[PDB]
Amino acid sequence: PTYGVGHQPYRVVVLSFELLHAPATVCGPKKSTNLVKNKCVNFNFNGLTG
Amino acid sequence: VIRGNEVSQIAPGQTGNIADYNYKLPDDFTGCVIAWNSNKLDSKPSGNY
Amino acid sequence: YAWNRKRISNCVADYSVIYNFAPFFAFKCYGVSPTKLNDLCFTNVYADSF
Repeated sequence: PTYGVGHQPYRVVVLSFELLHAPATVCGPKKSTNLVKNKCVNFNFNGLTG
Repeated sequence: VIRGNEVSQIAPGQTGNIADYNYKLPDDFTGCVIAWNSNKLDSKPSGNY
Repeated sequence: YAWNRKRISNCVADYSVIYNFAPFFAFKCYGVSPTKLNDLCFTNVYADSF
């Protein structure tokens, strides 16, 4: 503990994400909506907006 | 757990000691790196080994 | 106001042993990269300490 700040221990956590190729398993807190067809709408399919 | 010198080596496309012999990140890496000081937990005045 | 200047020449420079000498975070460089200093090489190195 008497060492300098550049020689002190540091805990490192690396989060690596797998972008969508498979069906999604980790998705955050956004509520869903009933699907509507044959109408010009904004859609959000698994984070893909359009 | 690493030291404060080697936090800059936890990055894509880096060369050093940790990047070459301990922990290598890919060149097309996507994700986040979270590093914080742990001098009060991982260190002792006699020397943590 | 009276900073020293040390000339460094006619020697083999190992820049990886600098990290064991002083407790600093970043090896901040401008014209080069700190991880590529062991392959390329120079004529003279001037060290200014203040």
